[PDB]
Amino acid sequence: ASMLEAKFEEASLFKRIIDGFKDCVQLVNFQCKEDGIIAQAVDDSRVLLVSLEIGVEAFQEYRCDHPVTLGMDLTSLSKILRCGNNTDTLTLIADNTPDSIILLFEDTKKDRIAEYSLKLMDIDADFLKIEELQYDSTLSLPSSEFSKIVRDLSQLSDSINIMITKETIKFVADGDIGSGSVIIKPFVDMEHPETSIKLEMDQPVDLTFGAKYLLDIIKGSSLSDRVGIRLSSEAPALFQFDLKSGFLQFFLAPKFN
Amino acid sequence: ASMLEAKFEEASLFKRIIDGFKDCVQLVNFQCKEDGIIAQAVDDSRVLLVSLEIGVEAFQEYRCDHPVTLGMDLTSLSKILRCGNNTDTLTLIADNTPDSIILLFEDTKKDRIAEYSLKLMDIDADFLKIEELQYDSTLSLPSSEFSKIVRDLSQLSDSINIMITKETIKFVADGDIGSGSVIIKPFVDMEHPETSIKLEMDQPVDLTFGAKYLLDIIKGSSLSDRVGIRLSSEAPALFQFDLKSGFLQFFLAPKFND
Amino acid sequence: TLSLQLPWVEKYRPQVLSDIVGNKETIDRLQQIAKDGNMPHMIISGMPGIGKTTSVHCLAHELLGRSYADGVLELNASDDRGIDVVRNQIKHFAQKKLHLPPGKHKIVILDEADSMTAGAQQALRRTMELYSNSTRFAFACNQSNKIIEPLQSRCAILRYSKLSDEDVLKRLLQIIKLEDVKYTNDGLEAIIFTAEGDMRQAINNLQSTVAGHGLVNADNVFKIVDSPHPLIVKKMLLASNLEDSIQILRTDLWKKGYSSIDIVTTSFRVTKNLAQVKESVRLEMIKEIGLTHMRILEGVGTYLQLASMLAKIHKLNN
Amino acid sequence: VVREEDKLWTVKYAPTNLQQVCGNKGSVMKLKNWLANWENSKKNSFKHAGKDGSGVFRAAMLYGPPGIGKTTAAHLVAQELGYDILEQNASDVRSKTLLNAGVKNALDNMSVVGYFKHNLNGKHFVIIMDEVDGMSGGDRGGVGQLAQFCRKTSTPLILICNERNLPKMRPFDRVCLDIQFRRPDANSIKSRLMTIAIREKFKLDPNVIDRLIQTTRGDIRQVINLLSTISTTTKTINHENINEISKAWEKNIALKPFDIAHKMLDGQIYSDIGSRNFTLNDKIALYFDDFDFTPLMIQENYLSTRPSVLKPGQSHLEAVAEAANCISLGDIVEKKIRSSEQLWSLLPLHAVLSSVYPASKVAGHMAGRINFTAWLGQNSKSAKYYRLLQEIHYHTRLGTSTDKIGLRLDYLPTFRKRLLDPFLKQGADAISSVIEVMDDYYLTKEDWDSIMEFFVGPDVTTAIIKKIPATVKSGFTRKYNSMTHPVAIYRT
Amino acid sequence: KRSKENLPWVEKYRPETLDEVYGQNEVITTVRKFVDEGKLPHLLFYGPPGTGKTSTIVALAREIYGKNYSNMVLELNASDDRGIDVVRNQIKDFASTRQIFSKGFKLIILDEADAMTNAAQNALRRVIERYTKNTRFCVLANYAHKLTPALLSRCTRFRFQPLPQEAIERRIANVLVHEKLKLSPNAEKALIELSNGDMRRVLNVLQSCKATLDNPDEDEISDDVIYECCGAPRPSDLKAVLKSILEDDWGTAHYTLNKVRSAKGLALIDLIEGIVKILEDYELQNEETRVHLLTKLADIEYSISKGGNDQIQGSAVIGAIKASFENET
DNA sequence: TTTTTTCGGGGGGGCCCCGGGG
DNA sequence: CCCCGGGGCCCCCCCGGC
Ligand SMILES: Nc1ncnc2c1ncn2[C@@H]1O[C@H](COP(=O)(O)OP(=O)(O)OP(O)(O)=S)[C@@H](O)[C@H]1O
Ligand SMILES: Nc1ncnc2c1ncn2[C@@H]1O[C@H](COP(=O)(O)OP(=O)(O)OP(O)(O)=S)[C@@H](O)[C@H]1O
Ligand SMILES: Nc1ncnc2c1ncn2[C@@H]1O[C@H](COP(=O)(O)OP(=O)(O)OP(O)(O)=S)[C@@H](O)[C@H]1O
Ligand SMILES: [Mg+2]
Ligand SMILES: [Mg+2]
Ligand SMILES: [Mg+2]
Repeated sequence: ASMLEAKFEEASLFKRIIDGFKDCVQLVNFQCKEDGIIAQAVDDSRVLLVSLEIGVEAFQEYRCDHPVTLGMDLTSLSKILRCGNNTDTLTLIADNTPDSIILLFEDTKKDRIAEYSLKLMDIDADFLKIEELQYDSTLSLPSSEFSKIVRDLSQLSDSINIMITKETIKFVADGDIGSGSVIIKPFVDMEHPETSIKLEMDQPVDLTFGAKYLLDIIKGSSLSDRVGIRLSSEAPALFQFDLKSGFLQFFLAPKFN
Repeated sequence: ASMLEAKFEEASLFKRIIDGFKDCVQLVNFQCKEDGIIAQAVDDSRVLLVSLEIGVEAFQEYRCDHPVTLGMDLTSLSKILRCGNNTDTLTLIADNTPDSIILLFEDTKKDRIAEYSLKLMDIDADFLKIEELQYDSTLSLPSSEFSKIVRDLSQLSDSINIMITKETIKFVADGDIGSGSVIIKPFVDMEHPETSIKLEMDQPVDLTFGAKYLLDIIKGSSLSDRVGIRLSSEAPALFQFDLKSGFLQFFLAPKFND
Repeated sequence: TLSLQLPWVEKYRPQVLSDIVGNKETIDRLQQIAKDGNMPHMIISGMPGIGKTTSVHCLAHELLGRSYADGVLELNASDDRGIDVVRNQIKHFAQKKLHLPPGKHKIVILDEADSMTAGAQQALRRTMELYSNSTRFAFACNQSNKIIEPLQSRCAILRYSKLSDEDVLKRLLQIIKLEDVKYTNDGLEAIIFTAEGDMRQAINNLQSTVAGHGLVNADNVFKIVDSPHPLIVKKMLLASNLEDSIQILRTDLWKKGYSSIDIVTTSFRVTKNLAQVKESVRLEMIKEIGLTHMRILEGVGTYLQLASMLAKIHKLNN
Repeated sequence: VVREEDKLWTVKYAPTNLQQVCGNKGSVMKLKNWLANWENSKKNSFKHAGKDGSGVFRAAMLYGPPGIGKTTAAHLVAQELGYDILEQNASDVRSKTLLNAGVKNALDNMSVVGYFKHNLNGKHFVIIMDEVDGMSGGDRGGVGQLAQFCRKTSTPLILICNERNLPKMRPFDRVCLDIQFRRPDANSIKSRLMTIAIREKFKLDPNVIDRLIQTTRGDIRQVINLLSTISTTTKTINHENINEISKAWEKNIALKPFDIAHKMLDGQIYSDIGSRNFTLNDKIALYFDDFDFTPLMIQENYLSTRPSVLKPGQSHLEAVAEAANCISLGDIVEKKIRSSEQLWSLLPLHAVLSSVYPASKVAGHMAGRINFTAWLGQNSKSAKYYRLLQEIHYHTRLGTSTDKIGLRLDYLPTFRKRLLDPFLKQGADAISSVIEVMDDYYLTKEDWDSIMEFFVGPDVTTAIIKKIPATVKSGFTRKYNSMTHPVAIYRT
Repeated sequence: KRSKENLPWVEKYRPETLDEVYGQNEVITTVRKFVDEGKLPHLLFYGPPGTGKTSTIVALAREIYGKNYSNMVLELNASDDRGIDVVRNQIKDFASTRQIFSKGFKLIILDEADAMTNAAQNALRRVIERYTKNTRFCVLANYAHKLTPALLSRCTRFRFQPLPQEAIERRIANVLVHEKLKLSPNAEKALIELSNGDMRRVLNVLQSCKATLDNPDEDEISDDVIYECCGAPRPSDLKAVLKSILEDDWGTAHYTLNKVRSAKGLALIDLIEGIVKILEDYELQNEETRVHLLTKLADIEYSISKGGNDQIQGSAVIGAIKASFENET
């Protein structure tokens, strides 16, 4: 327990973060640097990419000397995490050339300590450098409204087309039960600023995505409170959900023209 | 209806007793005396032994002229016992040289009477005294905590190792995805005495048990609030749940280590 | 007495590749692989009691060592090996990260692989190709035709051959020296003859003879162990006079407790492998034996039917 | 990090460029031409044809024997022309439910990895469905779903399999381009084997490659594994040791129905010299290669050979008669085997009675081609006609006193004269009489057709019915439909 | 289940200890020595019906253990499902787990293993081999062709021969002493002859004979009682039938056969079997005679097994015998 | 150069619904 | 009071010798 010693202030945070993107990807690469933890994972469909950053601020006590890449299977990680207690201290331990990681569930009210070990998987997947992209349109709206709209449109069509233009956001779902369109516009309310809808558009754009991927993306909306949608000409939409220290970003690729 | 007439406080009691070990053994043999009912059942694998010792004080009335042995099938007994309500009184009736046991359900408030007779099975049982070995270690812990520990460690692997040492209890489980360990120490409390871990140790011990049998030995946690585990080296391990009147004991044979 | 002692077949199981007798080329090659590394995917085929599982285990042990616990996944017929097992547990083991010495890899030992469904074998194809840099696969089978050709193309074939008399004699003498057994050369010859090249059977027969009567001689060896009944059937079917064949069937098979079904099946097999007799005569004898077998399978099994079968065979061979 | 010395020779000395693949050059070029012009076909909506007729098929179906370079060729073509590969293998669940929730949602989606990696097709998808034949599912395996994808895919879908001629893959009959990869010849593989020999420091004479290749049935992977294993202790591969190596590593593939029939009906394996090389055990095992089709093939192909194993004075007719007698005995044994008793222990005997013995009497040289069993289709036809006869019989049970056999043999000849002859002789005016007769026996129009389909010999009605004037038949049908008719069985 | 006096003689006289098993001296001595020194291997008792395999293994288990062997052994038979799931789970847990009651090794008795499927036998291989340190397997069989070669190679084979005459006489004497019965020497000889090495047949026939006697206290079981209760032919009857068939005309032979059969309702199959046994001793000068006799009599036996016309069958027997012996000139 | 019958066992996919948690 | 995990049947698909 020398190289990597990290301690969550609350164990529930790690469980929620993992559950946020548990159904999106199968295997993950947690690269623990000296500055925090960064993870990149591509689903089996090879169409949705997931980035995750956790900073030192969220961590009560973090000590990592050398950078270590840990390949993990999210199913086993979820199994071990479920074996812990929500009102508990979770500690991640990694040692020299870790073939496995140690998850330590430790509490102060009682003296019960549970030390689980998870075997790491040799993940052969190069880190896809996520070059900064200046998306044409930026839409930020409360997670509740995004979830409501997408869930309502889920029963309509398997593919949803999103068009962004002047103070206007259209979500159209044309499936086997008909065609349904939802139109939203920006608004600023001092009573509920957190629910305010903000749109920043330079050139209107239109892109069609898959309903299932959007549903799986929103499934993790409980972690954050708003959405950070960014849309460009031919680039995946950046569904960014910001957490305490760091973020969780989805890069849902678009449908063919 | 001469030898045995035993009416329970409520049918729910006998139901709960039966559900505690109906998924472990198939054929049971009760031996009803003037002191109560005692049953011993051995699993098909010959790895788990269930012993029930219901007491006389668990019945509104209990009459038994002579010691009478009844061999029965747990599936059929449970199926018949599921044919009653939770607000009725269940009485067991047995006659001379029993060929069947009669289960009578009565509801005075609704004036409801239901009859059910189950044919007994000729089992030449040799009920074996549970010789209380000088167990190397004994402990008592809340049943919910034991259930949580076993259910967590079952997923990791199919075996659970219990190590008893100087004020320390180690539940370890090594599997395929990874390994897990839970360490608990004797904790005494006075604000809520119901929950506490007590340990009386003479020699240190270490025993491995199958997860499948432990997962069924914990279904009796609904029958009590605390569980007592007695462990001895290369000897059967005792898991006891104390009922309102009697007790339910599971004897589990430790696995071979070669 | 309630404390048994380990049988010699287990107490004297070879723990090194140099202690395995027979198949000198294959054993030497496995030793060279163990000393060098780069173990290839292999399928070891042969008859029972020759040392396939022993060789596989010895190779894995000598190759890994302290990493044997975490670098070996042994699955056999006693363990579930369905499609789900292949697609989850084996895949996880192959993907699992383990730091091994420079020239060592993880090992998956699928013992008795001939009892695996075609679907599981098909699902076992790509896992061996996309994870060959970390894990290697060793199969041990009796029938090599039960493994699908795509998998056979992915592994090196090691067809172990029947053990000879010299190898069995060498191993038996070594065990005798290590146990100080009083023996006669005739006893060892009888043990080898009755073992039919199966080392397990030879060792078991020797242990039984020593533990029952002591001195290992022809008389004591044959008192417990009976001569192979296939040879008796061959002798009965190759007799000149019907009287001699009937006498062999009577005093050597019927009164020894051998069932009629066993006798007819053994006769069918022996006639199938009776190279001395011409193919046509063998086919007619097989027809008669099949008629007798069909008669017996319907409940009419008696010495009279076997005598009639022998008479018909003699008429065919006249 | 992986030291090359610890890598398998198959992956170490593996093809790296599409040209490095030996043999089957035409197949590789055909695949490259098909996949390169995929976008052009998309622009044409896959309606126009091409020079090689590859512009209409939307998917590729690479196939061939094992260990020839199918998956390697597919991956090399996908990587060379420029595409992103989404490969699915037998280790992944390819059921219908997973397919709908899996690859289906990616057939018409962009490549996130393709864009974030950096060619117009570099960001496009190439779905390779390897080991199609290995999918164990008849109703829940989603093979028809794979065919649907091939029909409705927005990206090049390449399917790879080892054996095309199987019923399971009948859905892919004509919805895909059938590219054939064959066993590579020794000429091309000699260069690779010599290169590996020079690299790995062991001797391999030029005369040994052809024999080694024949040992493995042209499986380059198997030959490389052979070389790697033999080089462990013996560094010399010369003519002095070819026999032992080839005998120890001889490949044993199960012959297929046609090959089994051809081998079994040969007079060289039954000779006093050939019987030693090919023993009775070999023939009995050959029977078990396909124990459901071998007896039928033997029974179908035992009358089309010139024998060479006839005894002095025996003629062909006597030999075929003896073979037929033993075939009948084997049929009786087969009836015994597949019964309530489940007597499978008799299977070896059946092999001798139905396949080996009858062939041994008419063995020789084929006087034609090995024809497939005709009994299966005849049995299907018999079942169809029997069901039709049963329906007709139970439609007329209320006006007749007989069984179905009696109806076929006795009543139908007279019913024809009362139902069809009036049309031939009278014409349209007879429509009323035929309608009446069909009404007296609760006979439907479909029943009329089925009855007319039963007659054989000089009573065949196909040409006679086809010759009837169209007006009479049209009036008959219209009058029947315009009239109300009774019902025999009132299915409630 | 009142007492042992209300049980069939086959079960009332089941050997309790290993000293009550007769006719298997070699196997009994070997297994007793193995139990003494503690060198019990994996055993395979192969033998015909009613030779003392199940009794021998039960006695061995009771000798190793006490009277609580029932809970300390895993005995599985054809009446219980023994599929691959059973082998994988129940047998594996029993072999890999310690004894609840005692602190000794464990015994698994797979009686009637010939009825097990090939998959279960294949799965049993490594289960047997791995837990050999604390577990031993015993397999009881009547037919060996149903056992996989691997299982046969993994077990030490002991063959239970058909019970010789001497052991049968000793056990008959024991039963007579216990039941207070008298058996004539010729009755004993007939009983052993009809036994065919099976003690169950002997016990059942002896019980039937005791039933036949008016007062079993003083009356003696003569051969007449044996033939009456078994309804079997009398040796004099078989000899007379053969003599009439071989030395008289067709009418005389037919009349003699019909009279002998109608005297006590003798079955044709029993007469054919007895005549075959008698002719076995005959020294024929021509092989063709014996060949024809055997083939035709086997055909007649097969025809009788399916019923048919009995008079035609008897006439066929007579004609076949006459035609076969016509070649002895 | 193509394509069938029956019990029993085993495997593998599909729901269904009780129980338990929130 | 409502949702999710995971035991239990139900249905179908394929083998069967040495
Ligand atoms: N070549 C051998 N040299 C020495 N002992 C052998 C040899 N072969 C078999 N034995 C002995 O017999 C015992 C069993 O050998 P096994 O390895 O189990 O044979 P096997 O070929 O694997 O059996 P099968 O084919 O799975 S039925 C070993 O523990 C050895 O004691
Ligand atoms: N034409 C070839 N030239 C050189 N090597 C080949 C060739 N074909 C196969 N190999 C070698 O065998 C190895 C595996 O070939 P694959 O393409 O994977 O087999 P395949 O043709 O797809 O047949 P299956 O369905 O996998 S059995 C390659 O990595 C090569 O090393
Ligand atoms: N050696 C024997 N000595 C005395 N009685 C015997 C002997 N063998 C068989 N019997 C008698 O026949 C009865 C049956 O004996 P068993 O050994 O149990 O039969 P079994 O050999 O198991 O039959 P199979 O082989 O399964 S058909 C015993 O109860 C005895 O009464
Ligand atoms: Mg083995
Ligand atoms: Mg391939
Ligand atoms: Mg028995």
